[PDB]
Amino acid sequence: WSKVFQKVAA
Amino acid sequence: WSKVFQKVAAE
Amino acid sequence: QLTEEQIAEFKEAFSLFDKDGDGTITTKELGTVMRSLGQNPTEAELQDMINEVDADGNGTIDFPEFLTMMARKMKDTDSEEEIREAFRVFDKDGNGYISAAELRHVMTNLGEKLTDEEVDEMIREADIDGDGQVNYEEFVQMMT
Ligand SMILES: [Ca+2]
Ligand SMILES: [Ca+2]
Ligand SMILES: [Ca+2]
Ligand SMILES: [Ca+2]
Repeated sequence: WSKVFQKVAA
Repeated sequence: WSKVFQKVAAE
Repeated sequence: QLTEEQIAEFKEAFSLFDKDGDGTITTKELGTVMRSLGQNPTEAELQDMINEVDADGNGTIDFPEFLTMMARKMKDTDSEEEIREAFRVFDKDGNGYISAAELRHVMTNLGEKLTDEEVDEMIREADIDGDGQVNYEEFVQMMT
């Protein structure tokens, strides 16, 4: 999930 | 440290 | 506080999980996405990733639950960033440790005229590895 957030933040 | 905490919270 | 666009792109991401556009992510759709990426998680690992985010208890992730979790992660990222920026400012010479001299200059800038004895006492309270300086992990501990 934190993978998904860090993709969308970048 | 208190005041450092207060100050960083304030930003 | 997510902006409108932040929300808009979190909706885009969500859409890539919600294959059939019904507004929920089931365990099976999560696993379809992960197998896309060359992964192969078990059903129990899939169910746990759903349960991490399912505020309802109802078996699925709706867009509001997803966004809720992404906002928490945004707010956590943004806290750390502010703490890390604070540390860098305190660490005047940028060697990654706050000295007593550096702490005293900063404390005055918050309108606290401190002597060395008081400043050194701050060092002592913060110094978990005994090296006489505040490292980034010691600062973060004091700011929690
Ligand atoms: Ca769906
Ligand atoms: Ca749900
Ligand atoms: Ca320094
Ligand atoms: Ca130390």
